[PDB]
Amino acid sequence: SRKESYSVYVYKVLKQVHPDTGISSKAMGIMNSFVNDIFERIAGEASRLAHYNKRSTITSREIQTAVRLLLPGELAKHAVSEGTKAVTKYTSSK
Amino acid sequence: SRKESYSVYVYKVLKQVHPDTGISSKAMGIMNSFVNDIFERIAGEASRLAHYNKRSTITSREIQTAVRLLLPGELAKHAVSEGTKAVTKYTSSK
Amino acid sequence: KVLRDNIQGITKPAIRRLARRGGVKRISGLIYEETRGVLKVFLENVIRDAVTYTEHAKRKTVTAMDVVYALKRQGRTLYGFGG
Amino acid sequence: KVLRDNIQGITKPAIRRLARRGGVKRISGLIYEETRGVLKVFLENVIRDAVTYTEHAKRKTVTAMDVVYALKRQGRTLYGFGG
Amino acid sequence: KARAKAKTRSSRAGLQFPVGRVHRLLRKGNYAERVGAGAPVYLAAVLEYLTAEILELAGNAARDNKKTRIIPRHLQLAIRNDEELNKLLGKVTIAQGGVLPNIQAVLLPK
Amino acid sequence: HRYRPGTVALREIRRYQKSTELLIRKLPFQRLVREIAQDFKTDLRFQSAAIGALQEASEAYLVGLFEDTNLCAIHAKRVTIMPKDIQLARRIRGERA
Amino acid sequence: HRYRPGTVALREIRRYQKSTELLIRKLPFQRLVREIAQDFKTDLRFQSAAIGALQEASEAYLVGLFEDTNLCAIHAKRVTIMPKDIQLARRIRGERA
DNA sequence: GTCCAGGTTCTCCCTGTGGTGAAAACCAACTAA
Ligand SMILES: [Mg+2]
Repeated sequence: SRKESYSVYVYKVLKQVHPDTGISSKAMGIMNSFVNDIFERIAGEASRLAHYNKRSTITSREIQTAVRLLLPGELAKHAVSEGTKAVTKYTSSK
Repeated sequence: SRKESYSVYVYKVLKQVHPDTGISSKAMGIMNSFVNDIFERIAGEASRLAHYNKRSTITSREIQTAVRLLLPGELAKHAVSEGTKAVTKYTSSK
Repeated sequence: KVLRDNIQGITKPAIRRLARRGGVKRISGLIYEETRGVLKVFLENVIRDAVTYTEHAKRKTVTAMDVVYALKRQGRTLYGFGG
Repeated sequence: KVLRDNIQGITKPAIRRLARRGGVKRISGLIYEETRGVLKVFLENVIRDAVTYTEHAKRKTVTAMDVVYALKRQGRTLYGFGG
Repeated sequence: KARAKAKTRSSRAGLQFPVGRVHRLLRKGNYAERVGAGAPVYLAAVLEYLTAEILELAGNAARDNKKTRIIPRHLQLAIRNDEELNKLLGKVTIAQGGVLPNIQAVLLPK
Repeated sequence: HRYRPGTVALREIRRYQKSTELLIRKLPFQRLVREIAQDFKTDLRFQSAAIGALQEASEAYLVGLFEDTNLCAIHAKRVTIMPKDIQLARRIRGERA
Repeated sequence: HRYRPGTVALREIRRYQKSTELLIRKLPFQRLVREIAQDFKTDLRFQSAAIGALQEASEAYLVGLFEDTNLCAIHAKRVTIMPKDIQLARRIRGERA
């Protein structure tokens, strides 16, 4: 049937910073399974952040704390500020 | 307010195999926090067993597999058979 | 099905070639009876954790995500096969 | 509030006494500048993970379950204080 | 009757990873009961920064060894070349990669 | 009268492997956390069961380090630990990148 | 003509740190899993991407072991690894109780 | 210094993998309350 994936959304990032670059099949699955794992670390730490503060709600604040825990040092400085651009751009729209 | 605990249910096990034995306050909290941790290992592996087999249901089969993973060797032989007694006794009742 | 003498299938150069990937120049002749021991310890803590997943879904085939889920359990994550 | 020279608060016998609990008879005089380094690495990976919990609930006090939640994150569980 | 132009929420934030697909993987993964409207936006950005940062580094190692496509060896070698990317994936095996070239400089020949 | 070297030392090993006391004292370890916490957020409070959650976790790491240090010192035909041992103890576990 | 000892050896280190090939062959590693699986459940099948998920995980462990073995051999003023090194390599990480 | 061994580069032929183009399917977004 249908296997959902993140394979298509890699070519929309691979062709942003290296537009003359292909990527193999068996290397797609790593960047596929990199996403699904780094998804449920951030979600599965934001999930356990909901119980620790007695709320049933995953806000966009709780994903920010569950990225300042998993990412160390200098990735935790960029991937926070690479999200709050994509939210402030999002909320000024619609 | 109310802090739920497993402290009372230790005296109902401490006075089963050592009926002439007390237990201190700061040693209760270890056997308190032993329970809450060994709770969410078994639940939090039975939880992730629900997604791996695409069911929304925690059965009493899934707790049995999430005890044969966390407990090693000879504890995994007893704590399985110390549960299926307490289920077969339970289901023949009611 | 039973096929024995296959801890002796990890041959004498194929442990030397694994030694060369670790950056090892000179080895002894008594690593070969140590490596086969440490290897079967590592496969008696993965297959023992993999089969309890495959038995739990009542499958007869230990599939690709099963082993990755077993290696997820020990804290040694394997990418590239899913999971 | 700022109080410096307190990585030097881990005194010379109190690293020797920790060495004796590990089962160590004879030590060098250059562990003392190694232990204080490996200790402050371990507290810059717990307090950095503890404060992000206490800031998240907008508390000003890093409470007892916070540190246990930080040690839950690294894979070194601490019993006895809750959590 | 008809309706308006369906503008996807990935195009309303300037991202590439979806937000519609992430927002049903926070309500069918039992992470919590309520999931805010901004949370799968913010998470699809952090999935998009870190997908670039490997492939930025995976593009260079493909180029430095004269390759058009990125095989997993480059993903093996883009990781563990960068320091802070390695400390994220310090426990993680990448399939079909081997290791970095390394000698301890004591085994050099005499 | 005069003990040989390695006699008062071995009295300490069976002493401290028996007690449960605090080896790192409280206030010269409490003030260590008031240096690392100042960077990430100034003006924080600490519950004393959380400082003690660190004083029984930092002492849970060095004892786990030194007992894995002393394996190396015995391994190099020595009985003395050295700071080349710890820096190679941590590289094996992956506790330092 | 005649290589010295340590010359053909160092050619192997830069050789195998470059390739991505399989070092443990398939069928003398596939049959190793048909010994350990027989205890826990007889008559099991294996997908070949799951055997290969082990052949790239067992080779992910020994190379992680030998590179942490060779730190010990250099540490004892030697260039030769010995089975007292591995049995002390694993005791430091906690990979054997 | 010197000779040779195993390697590295260059080229030509061949294959497998990938990037894409087209239909189907399903989910995400919009609408009315
Ligand atoms: Mg109405």
